[PDB]
Amino acid sequence: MTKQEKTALNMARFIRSQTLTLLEKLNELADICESLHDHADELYRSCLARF
Amino acid sequence: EKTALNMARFIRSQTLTLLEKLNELADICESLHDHADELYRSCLARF
Amino acid sequence: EKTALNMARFIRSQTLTLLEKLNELADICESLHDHADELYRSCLARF
Amino acid sequence: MTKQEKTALNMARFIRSQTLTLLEKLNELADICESLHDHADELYRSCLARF
Repeated sequence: MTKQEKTALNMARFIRSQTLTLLEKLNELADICESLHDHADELYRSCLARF
Repeated sequence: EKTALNMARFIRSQTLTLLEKLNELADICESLHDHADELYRSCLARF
Repeated sequence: EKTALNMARFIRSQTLTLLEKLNELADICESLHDHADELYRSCLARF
Repeated sequence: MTKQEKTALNMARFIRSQTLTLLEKLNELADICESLHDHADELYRSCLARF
């Protein structure tokens, strides 16, 4: 294993593992976004009922 | 009073746009993951 | 061996695309925030 | 404060507060993305040096 070979390996492994983290973090953003949408919808329908 | 209702509708439609953009980010992320994984395996094979 | 290098270049360019898309999500988020804040204030004023 | 008025208020306040959370969560994703980019760049330059 040359220096460049090992580095390429470290880099690919880290990226493989960090993309799973990013995906999981996206799941969390989607949950917030959906809750924001449901609140926005109740907000709109409350405003419609007012005016 | 007509504008508070136009504002609420606008916020509702922007959250729909958010959702769509997140799904496109997620597609890019899984593609990156799949390529990272392929490259890793074929590196772990050769070295 | 020519394809491991084409793969690495592709992963690098996809992370640049990721960054750009995140900035566009962030623009949408701050806009949503600014409208949410305006609506809140003008509601807290009227009621 | 009518029922619809209060709801509109709750909804707008929650959305105001949740958008700050989303923004902060985006800051975290950007940090991961930049680290992914730096690793991808080292990966590429390591591969160039190899081949």
